[PDB]
Amino acid sequence: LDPNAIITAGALIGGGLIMGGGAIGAGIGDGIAGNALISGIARQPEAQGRLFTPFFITVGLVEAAYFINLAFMALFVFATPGLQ
Amino acid sequence: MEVEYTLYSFEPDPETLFDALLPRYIATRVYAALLEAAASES
Repeated sequence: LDPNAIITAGALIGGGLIMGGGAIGAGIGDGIAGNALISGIARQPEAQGRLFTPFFITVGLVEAAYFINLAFMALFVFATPGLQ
Repeated sequence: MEVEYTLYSFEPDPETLFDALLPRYIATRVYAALLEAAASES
């Protein structure tokens, strides 16, 4: 029963969990913001230029977290804390 | 009434607004007829 085997198993499980959670969050947030943008453009085409400014803000808040996940996720698998 | 042949935001819904507007349209046309008849009488 090698310890590093358990280390890697736990790290990979945690990384998979973070990646799945980040994917869920990014997908839902992007979909919701896109729904808002599509409805806004449908009501008035002129607003298409304007709505990008707030819409692109929201994605930035959302994607950031997702891209943070990947980052922190990369920490667990590639350089697992506590690994010997 | 016969029918003759950006997107507006109707609230609460187009149908309720139409139903409320039709009687007021008829009253407006009656009032216009009354005014024009009074002018003709004068």
